[PDB]
Amino acid sequence: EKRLSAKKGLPPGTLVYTGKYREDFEIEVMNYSIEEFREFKTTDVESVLPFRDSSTPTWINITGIHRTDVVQRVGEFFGIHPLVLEDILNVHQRPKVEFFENYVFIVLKMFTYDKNLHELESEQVSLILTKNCVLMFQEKIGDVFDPVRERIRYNRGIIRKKRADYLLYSLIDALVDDYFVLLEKIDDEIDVLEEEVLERPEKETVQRTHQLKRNLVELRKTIWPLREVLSSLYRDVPPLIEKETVPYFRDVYDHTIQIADTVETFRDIVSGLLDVYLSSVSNKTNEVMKVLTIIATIFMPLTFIAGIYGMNFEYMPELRWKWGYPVVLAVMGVIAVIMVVYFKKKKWL
Amino acid sequence: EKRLSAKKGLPPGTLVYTGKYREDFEIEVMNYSIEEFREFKTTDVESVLPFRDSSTPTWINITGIHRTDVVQRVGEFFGIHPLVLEDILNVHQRPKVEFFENYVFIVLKMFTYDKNLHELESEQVSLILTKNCVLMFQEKIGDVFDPVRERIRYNRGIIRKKRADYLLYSLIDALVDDYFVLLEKIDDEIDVLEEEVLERPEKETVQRTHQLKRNLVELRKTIWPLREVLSSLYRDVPPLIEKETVPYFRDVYDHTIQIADTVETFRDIVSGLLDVYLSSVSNKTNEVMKVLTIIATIFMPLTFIAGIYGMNFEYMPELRWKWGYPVVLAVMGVIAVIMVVYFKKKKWL
Amino acid sequence: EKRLSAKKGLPPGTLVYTGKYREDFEIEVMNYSIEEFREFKTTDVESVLPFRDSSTPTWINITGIHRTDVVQRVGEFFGIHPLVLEDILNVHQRPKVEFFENYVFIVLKMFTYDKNLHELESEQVSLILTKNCVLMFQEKIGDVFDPVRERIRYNRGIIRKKRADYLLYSLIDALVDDYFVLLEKIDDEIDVLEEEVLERPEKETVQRTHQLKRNLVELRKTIWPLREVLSSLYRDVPPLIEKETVPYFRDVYDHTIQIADTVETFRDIVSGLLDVYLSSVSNKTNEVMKVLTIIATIFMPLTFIAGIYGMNFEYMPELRWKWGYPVVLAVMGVIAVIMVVYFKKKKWL
Amino acid sequence: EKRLSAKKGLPPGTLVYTGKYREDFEIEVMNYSIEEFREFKTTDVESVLPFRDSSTPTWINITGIHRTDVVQRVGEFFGIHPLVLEDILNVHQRPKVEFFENYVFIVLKMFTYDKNLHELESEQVSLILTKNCVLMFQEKIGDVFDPVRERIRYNRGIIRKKRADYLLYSLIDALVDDYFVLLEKIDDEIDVLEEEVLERPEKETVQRTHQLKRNLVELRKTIWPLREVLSSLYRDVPPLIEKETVPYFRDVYDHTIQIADTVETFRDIVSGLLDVYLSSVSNKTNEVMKVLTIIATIFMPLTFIAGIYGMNFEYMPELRWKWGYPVVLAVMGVIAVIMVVYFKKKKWL
Amino acid sequence: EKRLSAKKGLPPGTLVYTGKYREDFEIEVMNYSIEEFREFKTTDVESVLPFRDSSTPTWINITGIHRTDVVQRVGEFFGIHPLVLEDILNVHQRPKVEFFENYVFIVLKMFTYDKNLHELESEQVSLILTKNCVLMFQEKIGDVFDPVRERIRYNRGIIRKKRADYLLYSLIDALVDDYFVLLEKIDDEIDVLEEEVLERPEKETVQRTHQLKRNLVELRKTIWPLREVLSSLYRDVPPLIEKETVPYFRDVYDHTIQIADTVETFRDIVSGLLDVYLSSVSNKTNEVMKVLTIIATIFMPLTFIAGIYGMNFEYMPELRWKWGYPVVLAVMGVIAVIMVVYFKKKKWL
Ligand SMILES: [Mg+2]
Ligand SMILES: [Mg+2]
Ligand SMILES: [Mg+2]
Ligand SMILES: [Mg+2]
Ligand SMILES: [Mg+2]
Ligand SMILES: [Mg+2]
Ligand SMILES: [Mg+2]
Ligand SMILES: [Mg+2]
Ligand SMILES: [Mg+2]
Ligand SMILES: [Mg+2]
Ligand SMILES: [Mg+2]
Ligand SMILES: [Mg+2]
Ligand SMILES: [Mg+2]
Repeated sequence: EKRLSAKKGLPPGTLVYTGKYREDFEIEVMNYSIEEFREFKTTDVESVLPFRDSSTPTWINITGIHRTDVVQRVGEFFGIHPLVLEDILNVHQRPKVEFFENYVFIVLKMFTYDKNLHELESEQVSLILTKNCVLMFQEKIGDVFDPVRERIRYNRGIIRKKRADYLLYSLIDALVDDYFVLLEKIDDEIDVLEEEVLERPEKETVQRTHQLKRNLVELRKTIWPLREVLSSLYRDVPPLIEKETVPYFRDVYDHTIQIADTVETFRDIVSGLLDVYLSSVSNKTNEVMKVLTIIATIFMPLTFIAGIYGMNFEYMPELRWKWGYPVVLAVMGVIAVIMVVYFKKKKWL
Repeated sequence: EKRLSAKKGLPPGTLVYTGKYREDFEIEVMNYSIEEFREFKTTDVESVLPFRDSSTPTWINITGIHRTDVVQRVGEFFGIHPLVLEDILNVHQRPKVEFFENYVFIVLKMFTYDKNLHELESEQVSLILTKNCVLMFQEKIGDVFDPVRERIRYNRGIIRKKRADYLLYSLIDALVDDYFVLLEKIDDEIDVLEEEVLERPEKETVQRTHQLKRNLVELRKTIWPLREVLSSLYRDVPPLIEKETVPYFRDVYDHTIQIADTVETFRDIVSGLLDVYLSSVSNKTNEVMKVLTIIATIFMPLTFIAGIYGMNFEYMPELRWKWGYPVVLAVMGVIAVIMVVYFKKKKWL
Repeated sequence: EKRLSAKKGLPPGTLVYTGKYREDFEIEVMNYSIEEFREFKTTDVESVLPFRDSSTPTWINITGIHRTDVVQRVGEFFGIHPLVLEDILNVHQRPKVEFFENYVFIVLKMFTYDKNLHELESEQVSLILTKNCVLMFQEKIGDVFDPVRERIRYNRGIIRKKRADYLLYSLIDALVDDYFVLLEKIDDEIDVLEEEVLERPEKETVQRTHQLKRNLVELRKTIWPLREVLSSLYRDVPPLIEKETVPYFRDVYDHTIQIADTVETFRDIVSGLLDVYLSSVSNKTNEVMKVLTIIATIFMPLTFIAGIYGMNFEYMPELRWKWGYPVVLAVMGVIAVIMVVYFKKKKWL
Repeated sequence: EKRLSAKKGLPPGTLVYTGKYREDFEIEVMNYSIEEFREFKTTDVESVLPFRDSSTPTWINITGIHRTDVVQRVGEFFGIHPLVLEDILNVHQRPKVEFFENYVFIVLKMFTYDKNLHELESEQVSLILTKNCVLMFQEKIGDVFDPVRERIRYNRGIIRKKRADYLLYSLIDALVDDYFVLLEKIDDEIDVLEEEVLERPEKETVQRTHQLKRNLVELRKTIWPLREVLSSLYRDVPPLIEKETVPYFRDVYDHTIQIADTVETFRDIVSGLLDVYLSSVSNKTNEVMKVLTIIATIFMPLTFIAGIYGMNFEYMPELRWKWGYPVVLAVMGVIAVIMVVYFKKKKWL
Repeated sequence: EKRLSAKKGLPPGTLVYTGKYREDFEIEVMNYSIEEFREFKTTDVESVLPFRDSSTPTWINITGIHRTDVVQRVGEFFGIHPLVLEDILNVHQRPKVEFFENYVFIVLKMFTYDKNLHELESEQVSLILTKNCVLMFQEKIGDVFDPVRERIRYNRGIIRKKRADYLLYSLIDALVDDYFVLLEKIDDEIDVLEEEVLERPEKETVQRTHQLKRNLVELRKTIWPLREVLSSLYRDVPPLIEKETVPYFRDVYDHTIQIADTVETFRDIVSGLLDVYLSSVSNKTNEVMKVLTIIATIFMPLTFIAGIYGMNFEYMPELRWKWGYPVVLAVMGVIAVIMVVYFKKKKWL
């Protein structure tokens, strides 16, 4: 509900945060070299500026992108094009890669699937690589870049050795890796839903299926173009070093394909999943139909026979018929049996 | 209904307005430069002519395109090809871009979705960029170019600084932006329809679904080729300046993709939406089936038992059977219970 | 039925008319220049021959192509390849364009949809452009080229000025224009069928849908490759003048795309149209189910109660129970009400 | 059933016939020139060898390809690659074209649809064109190359004039032509099945549909890649003469497209054909539902009324009510009528 | 269940076995030349090292890839890139081909379908070709490379003559051949399932269909990209000899296409297979509906007639009507007959 993407009647240079989360704000900077390590959390937009010309690869984090003054001030000092800055403040946008002679701009989307409930939230994560610096813009607190920090903080891996271009890889690779966790959560919900559809189905089950299907399509709407997002990098990378950045992006490019294939795999399953429900229900009804019919067929005629001898008349042959009462109960028994014999037959005649 | 696109048995140079709205007519001209601003509304076709050679970027609006004399007179003075003029008067046509050495011709479509009713009207908007002049042809009064006027009128943005080629961007960008508003209106109708399908469904609901689906397909029929319309510009723009016009068209080209993706996203949802209805109805019927059966199964046999003792005979063992009347009422109670015990079982047997 | 396309066990040079209409035969020739106009109807195959070297653009019509002797004699004198002549006499063939150094061969298909009945007939129209001459081969009398004749006969348009290559455009454009008329006829049938499916559905409705769907697919089978047919011309035209023929073919090429899009638009509608019928029927059945159940549930138990006091016994407490007859009628009233109160509930439980 | 394609755990040079027909064996050779004609049937593999260097175009037929000794001996003397020979003995393989400097290898599939039964048999036909010689390998006796023989035997057509490369055309064209006969047989079965689905449907009808659909898909599995098979030839033909072989292959290449389009046309029809059956059945059930309900609604209440006066009591107001017996029969008549008046209403309420 | 692919928060150089089988470990080496043959089974990682520079083509087998120490030690000595080694230990990955100047890395997947149960296990098989050496990494004991060993062990075929590059072919060809065996197993299950759906359907049948469909999609998820896997080799092979390796890969490349076509063929069948079940069930219900209705229609009115004469009144015309009891039994007979005459009619009215 709500969250309407409009920004209508506005010039392209307009800077407006269209997101849900304008609650909190934070800036974090992690500068590093093979020798040293440093990091701090400030709300000052001025302190992060002189790091632009820093030779050492610097990782800049900006949370609470709702602050337009910060975005503009940062973009102006880095010479970032207004439209690029505008795309950042627009939380409703398809992930992409826009190459520039000065920098590289990339839009990405984080995801979080709720437990004991069916909902998929999405926080847009934009990043910019220029010189030795890498920006990162988010909405709320929390990310998947925590182990990236640790590997830098604890000097764990080659991430300390190589530059910010390889850091860019690590940041992307960390996010792409998170999608696998998301898929497994969704894959569980499918298996749970599959069971509910196959056996013991009930009300609201159809609703859950529609929820899953709709959420699954929206998921592909993000992941599917994300393939081209990484496909663009793998075959271009003009400022990035070919000797290092290229073969690593390849593995990430391999991941997003497997992820996209995994998503499309689910859509095919969920699509035919609803028909499975419909097939089961009709089968249940068909079973119930058999039950109702074999009853009404072995009583209604026998009920009618009782109604015959139930109706009073001036002339009744039963008084002249010895042992009529038992044989009437007996002849109905034969009728009851032969119908059952007539039943257990070959249906679909 | 009606609005049949025929114009059969006519030479290609024929100028005929095939639209619904021939009611009113208006011409508006907005000339501007970084120094000054001017605009007026006249019905004279002669007054707008000398603006052709105006160095300042001039925005020409022509409403009520039903007037063929105006279209021809304008096209002749601008040296516009007859077929191009013919395409304008044809309101039933797929949006496109036809490049020429003198000018650039673009067909576009406005939309308006009705509230408390399901209908999608479409007004074709054609425009031509030549020299420093930009034409715009419409059917009826009203447009999405009002903020474009204001930004020029109030000197708000870079639109005053740059030329008509950037104005072309602003005009297109203003229209493309309107589609987002249209989608949100439709997205609401889906959510409303989804609820009606999922819970408390009734008559005419299916009709609304068919209305939405049909209107949604027609929507894609316009938006889908509009992608190529802007894709053509982004990779060509021969007369337009590359230093400015190109990177701005890119953002618009990014918008139409997201819009087209948003539309196709809906089609997948609406497609399986009808099966959700069918799945629910069969489930309801299956529920009703269970109700009817468990009733007829616990009465018809007991009804038959009553018919037995209801039928009169010469020999009745009930008179020789002490307390037969209560035990008959009692033995039927056991039958009633064990069936319910037989019920609440595992269905789909 | 019938109309089997076989011609099996035959050499490629075989000339056999495989069409339904061998009834009548006619040859018409319309030669013209910017100065003069001439036309006549003869059955002589010799009189049309010397027009081959005529400098003036000549339009040759040959109706009743069943005459193999005429086709061969014409093809031989024009140096037309046997296979091309063979393709002409084959009425069952997909429309195409085969370029040659001497001429250009094009297969096209006319259509006529019947009113008050569902059927689509198709007459193959082949044409050949060589030098200043343009051939046209048909099956039966009647065509859409009547206004083409009039525009030439009355000197109406530029068709008199330009050559046979532009006449080729006019001939094609006249035929492509006819498809719009066909679509509108079909579009009406859809709207009529949609109404019948949405409201007041009955028997044979499904048959009409299957008829429409099947006829619609066959329609696309012709129109869809016809796109490439005109796409081939627009990007090649080796003998045709680029200064004139090319930009006009473009408009026709734009038409066939809109037509093909219009057809595919219908297929998507007709596809889900059948499910709408199925959805409505099940809803009707579900409604009928509710009616039947709420009846059997408020009578069968009350019927059983009557059967209790209907059954005769030696001991009846009713004689010792004052006002039993009214209170039995009263207690059943409560049962009848509470079930209705139990009804009007939330279904799909 | 059976016919399992395995040949597992075998080197690529293994020569094993995997077909069903190893019953009979035959070799036929038809050598010809514009002057003379000769043919004979021998079982000798040695007699066919010296024809390799024959200047005259020679047509070699080998039936009963189960004989591995013949295949190897022929392949060795012609210098044919082992894998090519292996592909021949493999009857389960997708049709293709493998170009070589010495020869051209083509896999093709014959078909035969049974009457009064639903089954599609397929015999793989492989052929090799080298020098002036053309090989042809089959499984069983019988083919579509009989008129090809006759046209050569009777010197009927240009097939006698041109070389084996044109003979290759004739052989292929003869086979491609056979598919049209196959389609017409299948097209009849569809029309017959359509009628059975539309009107008077019964048991086993669904089975026939599943048989047709499955057989239709397998048909496309052969014809669809056969398009590329001929598409490969039309755009390559390195050893074949361009002045003759190319334009003739074009017509065949046009045929296979029309055939493939005809097949895909059927799949779309057969797909929605099953839903037509389902739509009809539900409509029948809905009709039966109406019948059952309008009965139970006009009797069960009236039956209950009879049960009221059927139940015996100490106090009966009927004895004090004059003409009660007729008016009870009368008041039930009103109830019976008003329900029918209540019926014939607007359903789907 | 389980087998979650995560490895989150880890540097790219991390070596972790993500497979199910860490149970057993084995290394086997088969070195060979046209003169000699040798093989042995050791657990020593050092003994396999000096074979790297061996001129003779050497086949190295490593089972139980869970041992990370072996993988790293082998990769380091061969100069294998860490990411390549990482991909090996990742059992959840899409098959691919990554070319390098030193070697060629290929991921492949073995399969085993269970009998009397529906499940598809998959063991990833990775291999590396460098110099004259070919590595092969597996999870558990058992493979399809047994006949490959035998053909080498018994000097059976050309596999002994040619080098490891041709051995690479044999290894791949042996695996690709196994898929045919897998398909035949699945094809049987389809035919068995088809029968169960067409005739004598029951509970759990739908579940089996959903199992087959889901397993079939996952099967394509592996085989479909495997086409491009071999398509990459066939058109590149930089270190492999063109004179031998290329034409053999072609046959394998032809196999994987036929396999992929065979899989997609099944998906189309299985898709419409569920609707066949739904169509049959509704037909059964429709049959049961007819049975129930024709009963309730020929008794309920006759039951009501009995209730009339069953109801007691002060005035009964039956005593004044001679032979009323028989004629009541007679008039009901007429009603019973005419309804049956009314039945056996044209349904779907
Ligand atoms: Mg904007
Ligand atoms: Mg990897
Ligand atoms: Mg026109
Ligand atoms: Mg933007
Ligand atoms: Mg022919
Ligand atoms: Mg036009
Ligand atoms: Mg082999
Ligand atoms: Mg032909
Ligand atoms: Mg990693
Ligand atoms: Mg092979
Ligand atoms: Mg369906
Ligand atoms: Mg009674
Ligand atoms: Mg009684």
